[PDB]
Amino acid sequence: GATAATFSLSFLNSMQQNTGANNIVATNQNGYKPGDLVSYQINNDGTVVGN
Amino acid sequence: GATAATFSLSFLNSMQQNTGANNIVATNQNGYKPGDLVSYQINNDGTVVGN
Amino acid sequence: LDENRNLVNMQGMQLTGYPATGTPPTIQQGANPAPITIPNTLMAAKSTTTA
Repeated sequence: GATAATFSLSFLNSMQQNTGANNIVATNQNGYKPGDLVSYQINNDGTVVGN
Repeated sequence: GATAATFSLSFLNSMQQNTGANNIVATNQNGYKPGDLVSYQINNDGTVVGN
Repeated sequence: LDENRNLVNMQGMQLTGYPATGTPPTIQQGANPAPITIPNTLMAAKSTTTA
């Protein structure tokens, strides 16, 4: 009974050059699930990131 | 439904001196189906070459 | 090779070299040095012209 989910898929920059068989070479989504604060680190750039 | 290939065939270095029987010894072309990445290496000349 | 797929040492320095440009790809010695990267993309199919 959760709320309806909608998303727009982009298939741009896809080539069909007959490279043998069919296989997915790229997959990504921006809809991250909720997460818990694991830890944080400091990189040389001076920023702070919580993972 | 693809464009036809406009290529030129040259029978360079052809000699007729009764060489045994009729046969071929060389074949050169610049046609190849695309492939996937397998390995990478660097030669002693510094040029990076992938296979 | 890092996640950005660049020739990097253990500290974070980007190796530089002459970029390979042209069709077919070749290394020109008169170009400005550029970082050397190994893309995951496959090369496009080639139309036969010389045999």
